[PDB]
Amino acid sequence: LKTAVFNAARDGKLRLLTKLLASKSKEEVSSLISEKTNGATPLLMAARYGHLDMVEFLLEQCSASIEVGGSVNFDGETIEGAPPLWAASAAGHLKVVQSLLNHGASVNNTTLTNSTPLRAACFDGHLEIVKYLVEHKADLEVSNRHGHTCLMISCYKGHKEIAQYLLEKGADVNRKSVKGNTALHDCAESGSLDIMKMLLMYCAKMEKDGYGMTPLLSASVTGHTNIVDFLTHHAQTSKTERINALELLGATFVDKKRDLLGALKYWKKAMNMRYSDRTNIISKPVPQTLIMAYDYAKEVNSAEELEGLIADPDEMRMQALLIRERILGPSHPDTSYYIRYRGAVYADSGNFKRCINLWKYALDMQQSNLDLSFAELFWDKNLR
Repeated sequence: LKTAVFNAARDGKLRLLTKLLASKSKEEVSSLISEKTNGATPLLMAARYGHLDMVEFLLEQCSASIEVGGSVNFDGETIEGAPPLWAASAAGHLKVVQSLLNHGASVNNTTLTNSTPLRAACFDGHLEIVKYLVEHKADLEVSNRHGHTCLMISCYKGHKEIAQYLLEKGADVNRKSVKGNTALHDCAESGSLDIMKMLLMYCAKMEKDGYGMTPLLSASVTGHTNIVDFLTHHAQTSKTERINALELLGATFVDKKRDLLGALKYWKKAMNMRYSDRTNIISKPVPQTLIMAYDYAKEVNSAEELEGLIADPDEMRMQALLIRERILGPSHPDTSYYIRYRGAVYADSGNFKRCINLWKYALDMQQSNLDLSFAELFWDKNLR
């Protein structure tokens, strides 16, 4: 019967439920209401699926599970510890949110990952819920267990109106997550140029994160040329930051975009800057040794060495690997990742020796730089 009660509440079948409940006691209803059916409770399941009248009914009986967190499903994932207010917020149910709050639900109660209802509404961009939680004293600066903020997830998701509202309400634009991520990096990674300019209206400062990435280098890693174009013309980036960002973006064009002509265009820009001031030429750093996995290649160091690259796609592919290891280094996950992808392409074309040398090298890199495997192929930020 406790299972019939939950399934009735979960699906908003309020007629059925009131029959099963009218024949019973008042003290025994509060018990069947608070039953952990499949990790959830009736109120939580009803709030998660928007059945406004059901939850208004469940609370008229026993308003005593209103803060109990449980299990809800979103996008085929399972969220642990989510109170009802959080689930109504995550799923966009404005009036269930308004109701739960009128019944005294705690606007700050979180999931097990310390996600607030406000963060949940920011994730899928429910602007009107965001405004209501904030007008009802949501704390803008409570972040999840990784230190990722409502502002950061708004920037990462591309929600311009939400990010703007949060900033008008005094959200701190310069917060840093545990890994050193600022909202400016979320903008760089999502290609959200409008939001990035909005953050710079508040003097958001460009910083390195834990990978040593500025937001400019984040946009080069992820391939968003609108951010790279904007930030390489911004006075807060130095000449050499710009050169490296353009060379890295070229490498991204080779390995991620499979666009060799795009790659060459950014490598020429960068090579121009390297030689623009003849009194202070900025030539390529020199690595410790040549590398067998990279076919012993060497980065081009002159405009002339560049023009004789397009007809040699295989030279460009080694240029990209060298560029990425120089600028990102062995600890960034993309370095070993694109070494393995490069080996995979050589394998598919029958060059198994080249493949194996690349894969041996990427494995050595991972193991000698310790605190996306082949099996798994066969991240934090997307947490609600």
